[PDB]
Amino acid sequence: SVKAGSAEDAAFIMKNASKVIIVPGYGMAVAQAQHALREMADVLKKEGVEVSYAIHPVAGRMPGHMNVLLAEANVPYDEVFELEEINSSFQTADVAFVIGANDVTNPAAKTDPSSPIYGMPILDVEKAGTVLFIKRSMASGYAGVENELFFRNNTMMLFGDAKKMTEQIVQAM
Amino acid sequence: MKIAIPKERRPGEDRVAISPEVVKKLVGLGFEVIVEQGAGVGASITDDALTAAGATIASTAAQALSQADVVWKVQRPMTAEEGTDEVALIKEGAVLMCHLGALTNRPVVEALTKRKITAYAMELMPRISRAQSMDILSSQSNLAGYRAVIDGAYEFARAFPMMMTAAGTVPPARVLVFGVGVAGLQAIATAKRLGAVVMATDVRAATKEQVESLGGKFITVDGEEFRKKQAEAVLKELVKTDIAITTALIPGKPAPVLITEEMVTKMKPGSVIIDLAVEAGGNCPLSEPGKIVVKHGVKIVGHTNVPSRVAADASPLFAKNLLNFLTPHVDKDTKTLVMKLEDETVSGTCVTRDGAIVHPALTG
Amino acid sequence: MKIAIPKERRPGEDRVAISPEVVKKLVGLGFEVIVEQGAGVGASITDDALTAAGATIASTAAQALSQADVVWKVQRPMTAEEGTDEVALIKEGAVLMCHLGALTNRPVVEALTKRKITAYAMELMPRISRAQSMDILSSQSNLAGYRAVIDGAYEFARAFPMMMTAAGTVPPARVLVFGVGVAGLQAIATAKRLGAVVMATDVRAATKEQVESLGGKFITVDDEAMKTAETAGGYAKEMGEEFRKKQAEAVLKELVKTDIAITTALIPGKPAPVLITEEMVTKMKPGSVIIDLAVEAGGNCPLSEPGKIVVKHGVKIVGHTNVPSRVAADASPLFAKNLLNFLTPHVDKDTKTLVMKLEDETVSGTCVTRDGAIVHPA
Ligand SMILES: NC(=O)C1C=CCN([C@@H]2O[C@H](COP(=O)(O)OP(=O)(O)OC[C@H]3O[C@@H](n4cnc5c(N)ncnc54)[C@H](OP(=O)(O)O)[C@@H]3O)[C@@H](O)[C@H]2O)C1
Ligand SMILES: NC(=O)c1ccc[n+]([C@@H]2O[C@H](COP(=O)([O-])OP(=O)(O)OC[C@H]3O[C@@H](n4cnc5c(N)ncnc54)[C@H](O)[C@@H]3O)[C@@H](O)[C@H]2O)c1
Repeated sequence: SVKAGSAEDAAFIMKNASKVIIVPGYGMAVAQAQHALREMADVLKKEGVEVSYAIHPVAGRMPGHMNVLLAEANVPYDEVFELEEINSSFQTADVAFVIGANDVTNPAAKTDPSSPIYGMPILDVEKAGTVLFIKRSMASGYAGVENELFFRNNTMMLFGDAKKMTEQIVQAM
Repeated sequence: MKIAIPKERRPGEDRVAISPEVVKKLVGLGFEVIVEQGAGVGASITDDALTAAGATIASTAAQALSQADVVWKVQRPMTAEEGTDEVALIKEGAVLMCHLGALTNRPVVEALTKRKITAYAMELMPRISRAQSMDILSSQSNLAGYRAVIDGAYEFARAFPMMMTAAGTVPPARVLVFGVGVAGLQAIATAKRLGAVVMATDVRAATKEQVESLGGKFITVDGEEFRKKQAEAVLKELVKTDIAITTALIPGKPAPVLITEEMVTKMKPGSVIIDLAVEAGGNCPLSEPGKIVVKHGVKIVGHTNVPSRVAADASPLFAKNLLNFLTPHVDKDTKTLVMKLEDETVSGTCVTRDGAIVHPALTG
Repeated sequence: MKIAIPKERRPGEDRVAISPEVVKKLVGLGFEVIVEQGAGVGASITDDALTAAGATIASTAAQALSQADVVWKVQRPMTAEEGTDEVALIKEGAVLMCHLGALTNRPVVEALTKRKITAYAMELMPRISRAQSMDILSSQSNLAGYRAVIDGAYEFARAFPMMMTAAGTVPPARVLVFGVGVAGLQAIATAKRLGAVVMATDVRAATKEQVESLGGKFITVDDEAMKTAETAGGYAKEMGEEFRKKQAEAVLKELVKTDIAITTALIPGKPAPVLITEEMVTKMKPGSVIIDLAVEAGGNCPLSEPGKIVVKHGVKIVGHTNVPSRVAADASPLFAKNLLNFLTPHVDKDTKTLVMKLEDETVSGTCVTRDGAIVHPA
């Protein structure tokens, strides 16, 4: 029941498009997709699109997981923001490029009291015009729960490896 | 209310359970925030910084704690059996929140119970998504992993990164991380970003992918049977290793021996071992608490209280864990603290309350 | 023909002027290599690795140097005045290559002169691009720059990198590096490797591009006067009191928010320039660290004291001596290869002798004394 898109279809959605928030997570680290991610960010930025990175406190599997890999890939600190700093901006962003994150975006954290993820603060990616998930399959994250964002109109599911997809997304630009 | 934060009096403890950021938040909750003078000096937090944030500076620990309804500190209070009766300074009926070490230290729990103090042991925080922000084990272990690499690099007589120069090339350092939990993962990240070749090993299966997600390589190509079997593919890499970092704990029990004396004989001279598990017996038998010992040409480093070697970053994070745990229970109106008993974070962490030991593991 | 390398007897000197690779090349050139027993222990080079490479082991320092036609040291040999006479151990008429420190140390020179010993002071290498391979200042100061950041990180009670965590954000350390030569450039790279935001400043104009290529942000001060800053040889000159105030004013904005200050600034034949006064360190944050690499040449910070960490005004001012010896196991193979690349062009094919080309500007600038006659224009 999911709108399953491809590298080509996902690419031009972000081309124009005025504002893009990159939301990286554990799958970005697993794939080592961070050099290819900053490449894409530079392709967006040079055309004139606003690019920023939204980092959840527990993105990845360790404190500062996304920070070290983005620092390796030379993304500058002035474009990287913490949850409480960046959560308002999703309303103004056209796309929420979710690369290997899932639990970090899941609105059951504030909706469903029965879930294990309930009461953890999350990034409000749903408030963006479109939500691009990159993720290999329909499997769960760390918490083991479904994301209701996967199968709602404004979302697009990109079934692939995060480095491979992002490299393939960079082709069409 | 009347929340107080004293200086840490235990030897080598430079952390404090407050920051200026958290002081501002506490007065916003409706607290008079009191803190002992000199408490944040080891954490590079001056008395003026706390005063500017809204805190009152008390001259002694007794004055700081006399009227306090809530007490925050990092390590457990000392008892009269240790020479300094710190629990006596705490007001009767008050709330204590700290790293108590409650399941290994029953005497402090007994002593707090005598004065009807309600004690919340922060190390027993339940492992749920909601309480990750309240988790002192993670916040303090993380910095200890970073430190391990800084200590290793300081003791090592070669540089971490590869350097191709006019006068020749010097190779990168080779790092082996035993145990890839919170500390081990940050040690992998810090070693790798400094230019070292980083290997790692762990008993748990999901760790292999975590090691690889930081650009490390996991050691495996192809009761007490962990120890005997593991060290064969590990020994191959350990012989090439410059800095070995051991971070493995078994909760409650002593630490597993991951490098024997036999194994350190087969290491090259000028190598260093950082044993972060030294307070629980060490992953290396040669390690000694608070000492750097040299044997077989190898430095075995066994610093105590590694988070306190990063006290100035450790203390703000600890104070935030305390604030994130505290904040949901302040009734905003009528200046009160009502710790909800349905709450898993309250029930899992509470050790004694109103003059009676509460925790299942500690009850008679 | 025979070559010898003793162990470094001076307090704290863990380096050595040899490696297994360099032994093999000397055997290829036609030298019998007699290293002293346990000379590479501080550099983590075993006697076995020297033996397998083709050296012989000698028990004492005197036995290693007894018949040696050429001797390689790191630091200058200790005289009878200093404590124990190494200069007498060396065979008369032999040739000596080391960081002799010729200009400051005149007693060691005349002692070598009186025994007909031909001394080659490696710090007096002419600054020419082909001689980068044989330049001891660059190889050692590069490792000192790396080590300054490790020293800084070790003395600092906070972490270097930015980390978003559940307990809150730990911000990145801010590093400021004063003087961007060989040591300062490596201090930028190593600080940036650890996730710090790195500022830097210098008097030379060409180093602004170098700072920005490493991801640092440069502090401009007097762009007009920075074009008349570098010499023909590539080293800095004394800028004066007016520029000092101009610089001190410009750097103040960033120094009050700086966590680690690494100072590397040197001027040949002069005391090191004062870049952080006592008024400036009182302005700094408590818990901050100053690494004074120029401490043995006066110091860029007056509060720094040789061989000690000084705590004042809430700030640690660190001033270790012999910073390359804190990286002795990397420093030593590179120091040995600096000497090999200096020596190699003068060994004959199948004569089995050494003829140091007197015509060569590399050779003339290095030589101090030869056959009992001080040739250097000092
Ligand atoms: N940071 C810390 O200190 C922590 C300490 C341990 C616990 N911890 C938890 O971890 C998750 C991390 O959230 P995130 O959204 O980053 O990741 P997840 O929501 O877990 O899942 C990310 C997805 O990335 C995908 N993933 C996994 N590998 C890939 C690759 N290679 N390429 C693309 N995507 C990948 C995978 O789905 P898939 O297997 O593709 O169907 C996952 O569902 C969160 O629940 C934290 O509480 C964090
Ligand atoms: N073989 C060669 O051609 C050779 C050898 C060595 C150095 N060099 C060149 O010389 C240059 C300097 O290298 P170095 O490491 O020997 O320099 P150095 O050790 O003499 O001094 C370090 C730096 O301090 C700076 N400095 C001096 N006074 C200052 C002040 N008042 N304020 C701020 N900065 C001040 C200098 O400009 C220099 O960059 C480099 O460009 C290097 O490439 C060339």
